[PDB]
Amino acid sequence: AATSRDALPNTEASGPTHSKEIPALTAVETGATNPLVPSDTVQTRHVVQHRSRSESSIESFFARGACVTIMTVDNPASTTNKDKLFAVWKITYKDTVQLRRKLEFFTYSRFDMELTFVVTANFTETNNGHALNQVYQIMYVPPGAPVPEKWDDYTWQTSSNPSIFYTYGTAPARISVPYVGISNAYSHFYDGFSKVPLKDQSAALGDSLYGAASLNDFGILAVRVVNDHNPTKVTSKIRVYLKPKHIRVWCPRPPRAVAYYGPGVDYKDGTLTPLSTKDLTTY
Amino acid sequence: QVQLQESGGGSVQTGGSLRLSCAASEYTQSSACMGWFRQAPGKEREGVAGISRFFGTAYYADSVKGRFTISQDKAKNTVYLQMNSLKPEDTAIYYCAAGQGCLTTIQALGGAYGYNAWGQGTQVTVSSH
Amino acid sequence: GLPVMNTPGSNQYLTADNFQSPCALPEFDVTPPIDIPGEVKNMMELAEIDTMIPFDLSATKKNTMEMYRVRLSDKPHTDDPILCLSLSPASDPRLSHTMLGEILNYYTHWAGSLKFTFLFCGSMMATGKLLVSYAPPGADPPKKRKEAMLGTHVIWDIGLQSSCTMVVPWISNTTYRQTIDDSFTEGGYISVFYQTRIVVPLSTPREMDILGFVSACNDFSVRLLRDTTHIEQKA
Amino acid sequence: GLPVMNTPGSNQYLTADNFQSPCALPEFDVTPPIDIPGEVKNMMELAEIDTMIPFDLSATKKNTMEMYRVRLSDKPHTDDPILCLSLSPASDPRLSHTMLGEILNYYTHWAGSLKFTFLFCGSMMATGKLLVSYAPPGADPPKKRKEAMLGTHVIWDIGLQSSCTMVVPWISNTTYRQTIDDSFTEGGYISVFYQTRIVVPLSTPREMDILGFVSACNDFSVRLLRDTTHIEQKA
Amino acid sequence: GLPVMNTPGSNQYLTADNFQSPCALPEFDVTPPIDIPGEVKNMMELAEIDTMIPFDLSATKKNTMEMYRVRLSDKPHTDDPILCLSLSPASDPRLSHTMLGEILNYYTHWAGSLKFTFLFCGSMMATGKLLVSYAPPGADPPKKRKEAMLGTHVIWDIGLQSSCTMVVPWISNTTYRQTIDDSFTEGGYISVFYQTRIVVPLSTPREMDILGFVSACNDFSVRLLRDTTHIEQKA
Amino acid sequence: GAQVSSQKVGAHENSNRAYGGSTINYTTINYYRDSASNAASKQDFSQDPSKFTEPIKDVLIKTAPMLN
Amino acid sequence: GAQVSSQKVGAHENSNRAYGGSTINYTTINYYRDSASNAASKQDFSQDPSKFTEPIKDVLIKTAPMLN
Amino acid sequence: GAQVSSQKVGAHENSNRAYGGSTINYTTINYYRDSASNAASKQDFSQDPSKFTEPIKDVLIKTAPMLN
Amino acid sequence: ACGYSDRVLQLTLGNSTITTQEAANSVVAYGRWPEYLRDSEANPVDQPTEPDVAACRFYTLDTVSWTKESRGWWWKLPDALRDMGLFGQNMYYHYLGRSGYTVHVQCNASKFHQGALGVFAVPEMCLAGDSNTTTMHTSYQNANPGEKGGTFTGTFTPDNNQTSPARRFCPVDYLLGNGTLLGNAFVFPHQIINLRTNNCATLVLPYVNSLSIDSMVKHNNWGIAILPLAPLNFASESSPEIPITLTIAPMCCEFNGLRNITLPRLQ
Ligand SMILES: CCCCCCCCCCCCCCCC(=O)O
Repeated sequence: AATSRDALPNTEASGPTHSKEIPALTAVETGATNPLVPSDTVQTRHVVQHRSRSESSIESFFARGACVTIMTVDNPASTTNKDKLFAVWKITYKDTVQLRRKLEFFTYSRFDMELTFVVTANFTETNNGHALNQVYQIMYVPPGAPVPEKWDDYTWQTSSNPSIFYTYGTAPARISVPYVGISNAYSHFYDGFSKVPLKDQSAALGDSLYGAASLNDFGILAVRVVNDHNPTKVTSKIRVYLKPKHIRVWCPRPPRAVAYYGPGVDYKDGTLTPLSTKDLTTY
Repeated sequence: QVQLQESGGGSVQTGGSLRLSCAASEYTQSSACMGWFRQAPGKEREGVAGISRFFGTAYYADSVKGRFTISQDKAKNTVYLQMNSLKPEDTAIYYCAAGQGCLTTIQALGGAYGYNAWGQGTQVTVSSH
Repeated sequence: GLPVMNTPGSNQYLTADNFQSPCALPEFDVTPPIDIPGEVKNMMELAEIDTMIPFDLSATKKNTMEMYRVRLSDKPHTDDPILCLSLSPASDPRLSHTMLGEILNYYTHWAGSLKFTFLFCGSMMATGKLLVSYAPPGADPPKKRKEAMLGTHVIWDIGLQSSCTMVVPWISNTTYRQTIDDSFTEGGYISVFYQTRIVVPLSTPREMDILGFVSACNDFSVRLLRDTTHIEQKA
Repeated sequence: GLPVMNTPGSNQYLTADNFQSPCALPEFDVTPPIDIPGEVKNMMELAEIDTMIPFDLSATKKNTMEMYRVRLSDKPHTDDPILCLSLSPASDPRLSHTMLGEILNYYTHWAGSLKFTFLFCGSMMATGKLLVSYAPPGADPPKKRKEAMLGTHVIWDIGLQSSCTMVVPWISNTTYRQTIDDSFTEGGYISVFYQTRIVVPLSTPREMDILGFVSACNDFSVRLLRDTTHIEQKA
Repeated sequence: GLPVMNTPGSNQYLTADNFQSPCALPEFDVTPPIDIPGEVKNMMELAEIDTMIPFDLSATKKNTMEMYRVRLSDKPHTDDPILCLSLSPASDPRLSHTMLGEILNYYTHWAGSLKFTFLFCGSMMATGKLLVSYAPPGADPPKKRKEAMLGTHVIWDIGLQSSCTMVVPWISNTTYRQTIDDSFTEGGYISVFYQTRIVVPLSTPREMDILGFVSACNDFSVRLLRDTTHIEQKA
Repeated sequence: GAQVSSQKVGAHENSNRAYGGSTINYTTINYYRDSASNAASKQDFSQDPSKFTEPIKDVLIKTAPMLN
Repeated sequence: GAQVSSQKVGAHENSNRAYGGSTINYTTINYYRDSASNAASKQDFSQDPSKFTEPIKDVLIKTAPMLN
Repeated sequence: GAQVSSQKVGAHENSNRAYGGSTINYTTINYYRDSASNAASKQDFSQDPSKFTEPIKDVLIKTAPMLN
Repeated sequence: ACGYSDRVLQLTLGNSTITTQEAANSVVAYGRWPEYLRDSEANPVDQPTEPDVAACRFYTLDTVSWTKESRGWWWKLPDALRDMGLFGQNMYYHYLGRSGYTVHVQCNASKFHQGALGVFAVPEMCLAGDSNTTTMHTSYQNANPGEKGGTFTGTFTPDNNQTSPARRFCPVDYLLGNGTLLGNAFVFPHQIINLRTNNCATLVLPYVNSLSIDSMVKHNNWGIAILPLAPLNFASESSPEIPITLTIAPMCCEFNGLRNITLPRLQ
């Protein structure tokens, strides 16, 4: 019955003592942290506490969106040699770092994801030609569905794939997706593999990546400029922001201390130096 | 803190160029004008150079203007100090100085007062060997 | 339609927003949760757990297992500190990397009481007494048993009960303190000294180490969410 | 007008949306429905109906009526499989084109139990016994009566009751499986073997065929709607 | 969606607006207030406090402590004014810098009664009588005891009760007066004269000074908020 | 004329004095006169697949012999 | 189907005949059928850190000896 | 959870079967959870300037002598 | 009254009993006792295999040695029990399964010996690899050493053999082999075998995953990390040694999807 925004217990008055009750002395080897308050070691006063842990609840700690990726698409001229650029991006929280580490304070989590889509666009060729406001379609291609090969193939028809139609110059695009995990919670660390290499099988036939599984395959996001070829090329970037609302977490882990190196837990040489210099006898 | 780690102790003759640098990689309320202080064992500690974190507010001590210039790398994060035409009067231990909240070096402009993270110290001698 | 009026802020995107939005996959059969042991409700409860402090951060010891060790000896009594520590939980190197601190790095204000627990890891035949001291800021940082003895302190006896906790009570001018290294919101000084000295018999290792842990008390809180600086992505 | 504020997502078009909109033909006298027999409520009930599996998909037999036929013979007993099949209902060629699978191709996750029914279409004078086997994944895919016999299996007697059903129970690590061919979400192996052998008298066709059907059980479900890849438009 | 219609004013930013908006730091634990003595509820109550008037604003005295002093003498009786003052609380130099006026500079209209208190700061052995006068506007501004005596006025005796207050009652054509120097909304004239003369014995300072204060009465009000001109930023 | 319906809660917010537990409902209001304008309620019904699975005239007892 | 909740008032307006004192509440209305669409209620609950702090089988009496 | 307040009517419309006379009220609805988001109620209170005007220990009787 | 103490303990699982006199109580991970899979939480349909005493008893691994230059030691579960009597057999023959464990590490010395050992149970102990060329590159064989377990190192060594890489872990001690300071390791259920006080560490771990049951052959749910917090010293000698031993016992052992024998390539 203790809510997140409720006041923490008041610190009460305590005078002098001298007996056989031992608050100060314990043993950490047992694995238990001594749950002491100030009155156990010092003489304190009656104090009506007012502060609350309202701002540190799991909900509140993650109550923010974070740039997860930056996608790049364009609309060049018809006379072009290289094909119009369409972006494909696999849905992961692990391309960026900030959000990842927060998520990584825990081993498992349940949340409904809210995604926002900020879109930028610019001219690239130093000309004086013109472009007409663009519309961008962000289709969600789940694992299994056909992933576009052309900016103009049959996939972009979207009969069952969720797709967003964003007009440039308006409110950034935002959708919601429920807990879509194949497991009962999203796993942030997997201590295993996908395949089991068997004795009577070729090593090649039995290999898989360490810590890699379907637990994390959510398909890709495909985007293009709906507009047809324009005489003067226009570049555009869609910045995606993920907010894990309605969140639940399990098993606390120490936070990443060394800069990340790939989607795994691996680290590289010369990055393994997080702490600076500080002498033992100085403040 | 920020990281402040300085080096560059070359005992050049009177009239040579020397470069001093102090690390400021981590980005706290970052070294505004920064700061360079020299302690002459005859005198004491004194302020010398300083360019604002972002802005071009570089203050120069009366004794070092023109000869001594301050500049840094707004990316590689380290603070350079070009000290040319060195007199024998500039033989002292130099120190870098982080002045956090930029206003610390806007109000007073110069460092000294709004400076919380102290550097290590490099001995520079400018003599007639 | 119903006459409406657009007020400032319309069309903007504040990342700290909290509104409803259309669903991308309607009628999706969400998988029910299962009782996974060890769920956490708030960040502070992680803070209350005792984590080991990388004390000696010398050029040689930093970034090595040894930084967690604080060597003690059977040298005759001296009034010199064993270790000096500043009450800047979120900004002083030694405290900055402990869970407590790391957590603090996600907030801007910190308030409440803290506790320092020390673990003697010498032999059973080793005996000794120490004085762990916490001095509120404003005066000369302690450097000799004498001044430290004037502040808040626990005198610890080395015995069968392996560890000792000193509680640094919340004594502040402000209602909340800054996660940054700052004078106005300075926290004070933490210091350990030999009360007697370490005593061992013959055929007993003359030098030993001590482990230190720090955590928050049931009335510790933080506010103002910000991004940490102990993590970064280059390009 | 009423002061209002535009929040993110305004003006966008999500194809998965569900809102009201103005009508193009107001007051249109819609024609009432009539009881047309055979209405369907959900896609899964189509899934529960047994459809024939195009087993042998050899270069010669594929895309021909023959792919539905699995030839059996009166050859002396052998421990070799009659047919091997992987539990990837939505991704393995042989299962991929059955209604069940085809349906599965419209979703991303699949869960629940499945049933394999086999139809002996030889002569009445023909007798025999077989072992249809389902082995959960993780071990050596069965290839001899022996290992298959260790897993889930039905031993079928050929007689007056023409068909036999083997139920592949839902045994999975995950709550839902992937419509794709994947290791983590692997389903297992389906295999048929001769228990005895096919026996016929004289003046009786020595070789015959068998038909196989697969469908979902009352507790089979799918989620995450996606577009299929078994259909496409070129230009 | 609900059919809506945009009416004029949509999307605009009026600085005088008052609406709700999304919060930048949700769930922030705000620090509770403490009883800080001396809280103010409204600007007028500051106005009711008596502040000292910089009367003599001569080239020599202006911007110096002396401008607050009004020198009196034991000179034989004269019918000449000691000080002349216009009832333009918010626009006449002498009144313009008093808290009352300064406050008035934040508004455009002013209404209600005002009070002028005078403090004799000569010796105890000094005696005298004076006539402080307030004449409503419209006629010849008083310059001799005679005409001033015809208007509102208090005749003050110098004695043990050190100060005297003259209340300038609210007598206006309009419901509210202009913060500017204006004829239609003119306030009138304030004037001090010697009734008898200042009398002192021997060995007593023949010349002394007087202090003057002005404040609003419980029924003084202001309206129409505007920016002051007694403050500015050059570039 | 509002239409308030229930939400089958999937993921739960550590809440039950607002969200999470205590039945979370939603509101819907029809703005148009024509039924064709309304949004999809999605509150549908299931049936028994029999009409497709067991379209046999005689009752099928799964435990008994199909042919008897 | 509105959801009216309370606001823990921080700074107070010199008001108590509108704002300030007399319990200030807010309204919330769910517009979508899917729970995934809803905003975060933020009305969460706390717990006892024990499962992390005192994961010991035997009861820890802080005043007594840890080891006995 | 609407907040309906009164309006101190200044200019009056030649109306009293709608506007003008019969108490004209307004409605307000808090849309956000945080008090910091709310608009200013403006329904404030006045006090007695005494704490600034008569900060004297002994009671001031205006009709009597200040010094007695 | 009767002399009952938290140092003196005896635990019994099957036909095996552990006894000690220098314990520091006992830890139950996250306060949750191991349990069988509930009906409300179940998923595979087949009737499960509950071996009981058969698999659920104490199992002693191969003893290792603690000296001054040891950097640490590690093991994974179930992995470290893959070849332990029935449990292992039951593991190799079933597609899925779940289990809890009571881990008991042993290491006594003398009242003249010193040192502290951190015994940490890390759910999902995904260790770091050795290559700076390829990530998540450690092979199954090297990932799962079984009962012998593995060790931590004090210096990162990147494999530069691009022809035939080593494909193993290179778990740095101070970063607890995962890129996170060992100091915070205490966030995980743990105990400290500080020679002065205690000779053992006992931790009870329930089954922890993102799902009710999983393939134990493919995935390890818990890791066992033992690192000397304080160094091992004795009297005044230069190279002392004290053995460390781990006995592990599954608890509430259950398995489903019985099939043919799994014969993985372990080398
Ligand atoms: C058109 C809108 C797109 C709708 C589909 C979104 C796909 C769901 C992906 C959610 C998982 C994202 C991965 C991060 C979760 C994690 O931290 O493990």
